[PDB]
Amino acid sequence: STSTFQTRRRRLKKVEEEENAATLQLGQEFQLKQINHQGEEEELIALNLSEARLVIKEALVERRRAFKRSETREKELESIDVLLEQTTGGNNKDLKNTMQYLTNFSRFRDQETVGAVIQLLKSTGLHPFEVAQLGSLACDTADEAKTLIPSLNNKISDDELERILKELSNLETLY
Amino acid sequence: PKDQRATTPYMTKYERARILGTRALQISMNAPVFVDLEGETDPLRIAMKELAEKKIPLVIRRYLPDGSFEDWSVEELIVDL
Amino acid sequence: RLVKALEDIMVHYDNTTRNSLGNVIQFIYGEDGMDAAHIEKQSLDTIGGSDAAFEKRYRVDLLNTDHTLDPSLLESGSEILGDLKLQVLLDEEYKQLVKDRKFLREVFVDGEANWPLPVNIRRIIQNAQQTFHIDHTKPSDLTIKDIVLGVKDLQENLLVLRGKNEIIQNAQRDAVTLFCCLLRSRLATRRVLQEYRLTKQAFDWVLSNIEAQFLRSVVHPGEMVGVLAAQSIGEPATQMTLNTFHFAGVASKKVTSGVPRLKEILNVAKNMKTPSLTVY
Amino acid sequence: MFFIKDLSLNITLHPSFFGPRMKQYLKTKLLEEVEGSCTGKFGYILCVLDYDNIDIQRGRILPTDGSAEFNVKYRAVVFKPFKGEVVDGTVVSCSQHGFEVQVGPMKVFVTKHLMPQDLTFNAGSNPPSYQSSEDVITIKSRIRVKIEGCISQVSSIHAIGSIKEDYLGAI
Amino acid sequence: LRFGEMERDCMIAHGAASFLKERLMEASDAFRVHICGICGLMTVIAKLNHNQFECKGCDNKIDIYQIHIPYAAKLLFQELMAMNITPRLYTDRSRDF
Amino acid sequence: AGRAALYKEVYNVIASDGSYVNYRHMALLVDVMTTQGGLTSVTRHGFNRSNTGALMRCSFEETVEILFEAGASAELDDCRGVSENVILGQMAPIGTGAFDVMIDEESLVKYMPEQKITEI
Amino acid sequence: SAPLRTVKEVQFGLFSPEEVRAISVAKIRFPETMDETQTRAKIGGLNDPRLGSIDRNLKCQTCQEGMNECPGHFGHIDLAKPVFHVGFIAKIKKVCECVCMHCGKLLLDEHNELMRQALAIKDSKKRFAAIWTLCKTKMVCETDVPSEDDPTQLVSRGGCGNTQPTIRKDGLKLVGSWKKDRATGDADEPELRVLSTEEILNIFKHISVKDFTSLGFNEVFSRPEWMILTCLPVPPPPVRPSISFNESQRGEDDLTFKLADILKANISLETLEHNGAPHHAIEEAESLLQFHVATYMDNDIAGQPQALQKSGRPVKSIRARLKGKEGRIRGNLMGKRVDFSARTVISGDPNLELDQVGVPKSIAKTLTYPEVVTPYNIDRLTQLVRNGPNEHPGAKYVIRDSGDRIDLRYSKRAGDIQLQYGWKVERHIMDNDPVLFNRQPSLHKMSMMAHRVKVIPYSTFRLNLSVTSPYNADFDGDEMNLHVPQSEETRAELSQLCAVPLQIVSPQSNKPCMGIVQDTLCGIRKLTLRDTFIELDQVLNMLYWVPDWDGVI
DNA sequence: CGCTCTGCTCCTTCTCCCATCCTCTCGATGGCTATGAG
DNA sequence: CTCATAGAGAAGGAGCAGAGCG
RNA sequence: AUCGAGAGGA
Ligand SMILES: [Mg+2]
Ligand SMILES: [Zn+2]
Ligand SMILES: [Zn+2]
Ligand SMILES: [Zn+2]
Repeated sequence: STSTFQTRRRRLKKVEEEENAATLQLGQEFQLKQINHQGEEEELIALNLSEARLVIKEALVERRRAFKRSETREKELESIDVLLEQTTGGNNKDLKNTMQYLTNFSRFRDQETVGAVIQLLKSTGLHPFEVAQLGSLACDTADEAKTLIPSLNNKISDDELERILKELSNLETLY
Repeated sequence: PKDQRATTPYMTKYERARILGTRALQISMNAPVFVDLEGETDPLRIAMKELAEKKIPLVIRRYLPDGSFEDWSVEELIVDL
Repeated sequence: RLVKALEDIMVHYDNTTRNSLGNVIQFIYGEDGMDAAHIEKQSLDTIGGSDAAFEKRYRVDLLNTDHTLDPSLLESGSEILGDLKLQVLLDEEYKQLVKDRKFLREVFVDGEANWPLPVNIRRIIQNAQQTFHIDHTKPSDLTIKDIVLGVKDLQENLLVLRGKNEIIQNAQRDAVTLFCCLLRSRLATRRVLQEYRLTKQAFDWVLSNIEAQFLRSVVHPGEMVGVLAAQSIGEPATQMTLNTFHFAGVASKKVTSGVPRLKEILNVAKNMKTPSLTVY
Repeated sequence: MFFIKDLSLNITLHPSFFGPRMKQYLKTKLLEEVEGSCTGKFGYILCVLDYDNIDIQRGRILPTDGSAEFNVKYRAVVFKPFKGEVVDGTVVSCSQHGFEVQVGPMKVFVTKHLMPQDLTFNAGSNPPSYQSSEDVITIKSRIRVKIEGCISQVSSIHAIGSIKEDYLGAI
Repeated sequence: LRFGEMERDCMIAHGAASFLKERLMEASDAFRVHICGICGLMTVIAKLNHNQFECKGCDNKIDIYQIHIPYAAKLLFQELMAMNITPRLYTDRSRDF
Repeated sequence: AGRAALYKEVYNVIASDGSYVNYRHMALLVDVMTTQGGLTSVTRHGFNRSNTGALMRCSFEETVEILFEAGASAELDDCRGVSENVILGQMAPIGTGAFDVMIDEESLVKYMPEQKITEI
Repeated sequence: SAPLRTVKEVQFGLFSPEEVRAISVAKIRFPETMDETQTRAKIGGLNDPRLGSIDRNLKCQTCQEGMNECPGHFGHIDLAKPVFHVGFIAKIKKVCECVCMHCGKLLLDEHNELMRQALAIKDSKKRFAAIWTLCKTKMVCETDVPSEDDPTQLVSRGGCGNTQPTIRKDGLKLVGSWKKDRATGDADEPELRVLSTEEILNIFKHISVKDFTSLGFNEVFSRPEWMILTCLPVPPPPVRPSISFNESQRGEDDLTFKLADILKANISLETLEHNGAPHHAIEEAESLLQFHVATYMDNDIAGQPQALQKSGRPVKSIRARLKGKEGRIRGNLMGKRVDFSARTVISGDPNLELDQVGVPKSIAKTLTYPEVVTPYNIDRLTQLVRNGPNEHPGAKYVIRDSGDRIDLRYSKRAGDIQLQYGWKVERHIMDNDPVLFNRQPSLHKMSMMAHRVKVIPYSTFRLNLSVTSPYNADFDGDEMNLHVPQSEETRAELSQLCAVPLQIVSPQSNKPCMGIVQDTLCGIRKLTLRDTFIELDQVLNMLYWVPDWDGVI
């Protein structure tokens, strides 16, 4: 395994990085602005809970389609188990747990709804991390969001937080 | 570098040796061939056959003064150097 | 010590010679890129040669009877004669050849005609005569353009380098200048017709063989010149016994030589115990 | 929470390789190493992105033997939590010691000292829940855990977090 | 039969590093080592069937490399240890060129 | 002018009564000694006293005397030395080691004809 | 499972006592050795405290591994007192030419463009050489130093505000001579005293990184305090051989012995300082330790102070053990013994080809080659098995795929073997094998050749007579140098490397490496005479004789 | 006008390496001084 | 109280011969 | 095993 790309500057052990705090204190590995192995600036793709499902669903279908080259939450869970039989054999149980998990906590189950969610958050210039926190975080009020996310507390107005939040609430009803 | 490969279009005896040895090794390792084992048991003669025919599963990395490199396939190269 | 001293010397893919620092010691292999294995010492026919002899051997005229060639010797000789623009065609290379002579008297002012060269036409023409079993009583089918324009092309076709830099191309041009001089000299048109009676079939055949060898005479890269050079000098250096005397000489005084001289040279010992000068 | 990145895997060709199923195999091999892998550098390998279109580069010959080198590029998404990060997780298990919580592909420690002090274990309340206050928490219930850190193991990672806060707690 | 420098010089003139090396190590040397890459020194606790070869002072059980080196070369490293002169044998060429 | 003249004498006197042996190569070796715009002395205070790989310099003459400076300045082995790599049991970038044979993915596709067995 | 890699960048420098202790396998504190004095063991804090293994003692940092692929481990003796490393004493001595005490920097500064030009030298190795050249004039640590621009403004920086001391050679250390010697009656002649190591360390303490790096060095990998020895390495028994002469006797690395002596000497010093003693007693014990260590490390100490080991043997210091000439650098590092080789007397033979060597069957009997099993040679290989190690066209070993070099000398498998593809059939040497032959010494490629085998009775190498030309040889008992290739790839390369056609002409002068035999030549001259004619019957036999004859008279 | 600081140039001094590979036997260490039992 | 026993180089160095500010 | 000296070979 690699996951390197960024060339080193000090091979000798120095300080061992900075503390991995949720306050945007992400490491070089989790650098918000970085370049992938295509030579393309791949900014940290801080994937959200519900859109992760969209990615996973697509991936489950992908693997299945690649192989072919060679609704209620419960109904979705039933479908997941079918896809697990189609794509794995008890391997990567991490994924098995994750998709059932994300389904259980889904708030934006459909792509169209998610697209709107993404649009609202990125339009305000939130860090990928901050976007991920809000895209995944269910929330009743800006006071909850600010308390749970201090970087909003010290940067974003409540008017905008509530505006988007209640629009997101509507988008949650629009799963 | 694609058509930017500025080295000659000919393959050297050094490159040849590496190739021959490589294929001979592969023959001794039960590797598939481009030319069938027509009676002859000697890998060097066997390799010589497909070597002469330039039917070799191989590309050579040549290098630039800046440390970069050039892609020269066996078929691409002219076996005469 | 010398082995170690000369250890770090090698040829890159780009045929430059450099050390391990990448420092380009020499931008081109032996100033030619041609393999010594395929180089032989032979005489060039334009180092000496009187003014008249030069003209007589190389000049050809379609209007001046003095250098007019036999009109039957060449199948179309009688047709060509009189046509001034073709006399010019010939003169292009002729004047260049006499210019070449002007250069050569300076290039090798010591009068040495016999030099190590990659190309030996005399051997080639031996091959050609035998290859086609040439009947020297019959008229030749070469045209004046096959000879003149064909050799211009031949000169252009001596592609030893692989690149696109005008400058290195110039270097290439200089490298085979002696050869294009040679082609103009040793193989001047009247030599071709009178001296060789070359047929077109033979001519054409030869041209293909010229390049074949030209290619075959080229140096490989990735070479450790250091050890190769060290052996080429060191092995015979040990065979070169004796130092300052007992191998005849000119000066009555003994002359620092052999390894005494070698050593003071090797170690930059500027202490000339036999500090001579030759003033002309 | 999950992080997508174009990664690479150095797969080495050996003399056992002779037939006609290159990337087909390599895709299998890649997944065998990569899927489910867990190291603090990235957390948990949730999923490899783009099964097809695999950039195996080449079989650079390794002249020391009959081997050759293929550095293989692919995308993949990983799970990684940070200190003080708020997470809507769900309970895996429960004992008098505390709870085991599932988040994505990772297990999280939510002990009795990370939970509210007015909440104690009550074996009489099944599933073996904590039941001495309004925060009754069962194995079958869900839980919002703020991950305070990552107690990385060698083969896996056990994060640690808490729910003792106004906007944290059972779900 | 002792190998001489001139025999080396011949291999050099030949470019026959191949033969040179099979005699150099395949028929007269080589040693399998575990070097702890992170510091470039063989700071490797030998946890063979555990795969837990901790690098003391680094707390590193991962950045360790397997290298087939001349036994004499092994000794060279160890000599440098005895000599108090550092040689951090890293496998990563950070020097772009 | 002196470089050329030196060589002039080298040929005339050092070679002198011997045989022809690539005068240009002889000349090259002279050029080598003076590529820096100076003149290298074949000794510990000349050839050795360079800015090159210490290991190579050690194999020439001195030992720890060199190493002491390498330790002081904290030098680094860039692994590009020809003989140094050999010393390390590695293959040098000369002759057989001067190039890297490979089988590119591209060509492997080329090696997927009816003779699919040429795929690896 | 460590990944297979290749070293690309080796960072050099001096080890950090700090890290040394941190990575130490054992502290090592026992002034004694093996068996703890007759107890059938080793030593608590020496030899076995997680250190390398010995004969039948698996230990190896209690990681066993026997003593095959089993590297050992080093302990590290912390030193009570700091010791100056000799190779760096000289360097420090030179550094002190510009050292300015208490300022963390030097006597010279940026306030003089000429100084700035010295500072502008890219190569620090030359930079400070220039600095030494310049700073030696007026070595005075002025507290305030006049700025280049309007010198009436002085820049504070001379932390010790005084003249700087000079250095004199004095045995293990150097004597500080604090400049002074002023106009008032040679006032305070350079305060003389041997320099304190601690004083020097105080310098190091105040040395700034900025200026340390302006002097090159390396603030990470070469720090000034690492020039002082305050902790020494303790090699495992394999590195510092335990040895055993005659029958199970001792004879171990005398540096273990001398080191123990050094430690014991240190212990007496410990007592002199701990219980108390005259400062001269303390002084001398320490002086002796600097001495013992200096000679321990490198016994090339100023001629006179170079003690001979207890049996009258010039103490073989660390360096002595590690010297060149022969030593290590040439001893093995520039020449190792070859397992597949031979030294066999040559002879001539006019009947053989240039690359066809009459190889003694006695050699063929002693030598083998690792071929491998293929479906198109199995039967022949089983014949080799049937031939066993007895026939000259037989075989001695077969490495079974599992890694088992089967010994056919004892095995009854001469009539029973399941050869699978790839088993390494270590057959006897056969005809045409491209084996290397050479005649040393030589300064050219000609001398090393690869040739085809022709096995012969009687022995000695039967060689084509003309071979003496490229080898500049004769047949005077020359034990030909042989090397037998084990790589098939190499065997192929040899046909592409040392074939006579590929060697016979040397581009050096582009000349052929041999000519006609002098007997033959003169004969040919006779043969080429006008009176030379030949009888049909003579011709007939000649026609047969000549292998190139086309059947036409 | 004389004396300090500086400049280079001379002798004096220390220190260095000295061919390549290969084959044998004769030799291993030596004269001196303090603690405990029957 | 009595024996027993373990030549050639570079490098450095000291002296000898000048310019400039107090 | 191990180094030291000597004799000899080319
Ligand atoms: Mg002889
Ligand atoms: Zn390490
Ligand atoms: Zn071990
Ligand atoms: Zn100071």
